Amino acid sequence: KFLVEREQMRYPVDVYTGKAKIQVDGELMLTELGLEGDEQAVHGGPDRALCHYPREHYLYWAREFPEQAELFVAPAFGENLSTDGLTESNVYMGDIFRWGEALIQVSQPRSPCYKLNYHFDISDIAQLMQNTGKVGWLYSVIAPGKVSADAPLELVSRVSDVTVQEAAAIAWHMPFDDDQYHRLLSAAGLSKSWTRTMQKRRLSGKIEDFSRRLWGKE
Repeated sequence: KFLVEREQMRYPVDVYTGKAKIQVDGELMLTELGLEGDEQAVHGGPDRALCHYPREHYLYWAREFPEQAELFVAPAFGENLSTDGLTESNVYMGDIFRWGEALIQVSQPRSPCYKLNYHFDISDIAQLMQNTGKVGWLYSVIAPGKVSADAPLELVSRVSDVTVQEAAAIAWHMPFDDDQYHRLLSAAGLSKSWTRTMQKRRLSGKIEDFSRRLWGKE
C-alpha cells in the first residue's frame, strides 16, 4: 500500500562527480544524461544518468576487509549520490524522488563490473557485491533541473512493489523463473537494458552468462 508517499521521506545527500569522483558542494544542473561535469560524452544512457550507493555498505566492506578499510569511503564505488537511510530493501523499482528542481526515477539495481576488482585491488569484489546484493541502484532523469548537496532526496511516488533487492535477486540469485521475470518486467521505470535482459530470458528459457561482466579477462 502507498502510505509512504505521504510520510515526506527526506534523505540528505552528498553529491560526487568526475570524469575517483570529487564532492560537489554547491548547486549544479542535472540533465537527462547526468550531472553537469560528471562523465559525459553502449546505449541506454538516459537510464543510467545517476548512480547511488548506500553508505551503510562501507561499514560492511571495511569489516570484511579491515586491511584496506581506508578505501571503503564514498565515492569509491563510483556513485554520484551518497546517503544514509536508503538501501536495496527499502528502495523500490520505479521510485520517483523530487530533488531540488529535478525529478529522478529508480531504473535498475547497479550491475557490478570487473573494473571494480582492479579499483579496490580485491580480485573478487564484483562477485562479492553481486552475491550480497550490496550494489546500489541507478536513476533515470524524469525532469531535469538544478539540484544540490543542500537539497534532500524526497520520495514522492511509489509505483511498483518490487524492491531493488528483489530485482537484484531475480537477476542474479534465483534459478530460472518465468513468473519472476514477468513480475520484474512489470515494474514501472525499468531500464531498457534490464527489460531486454529479462525479455531475452523469457524467450530463450535461459539465464545469460555473467562471467565476462564479473571477471573480465578471466
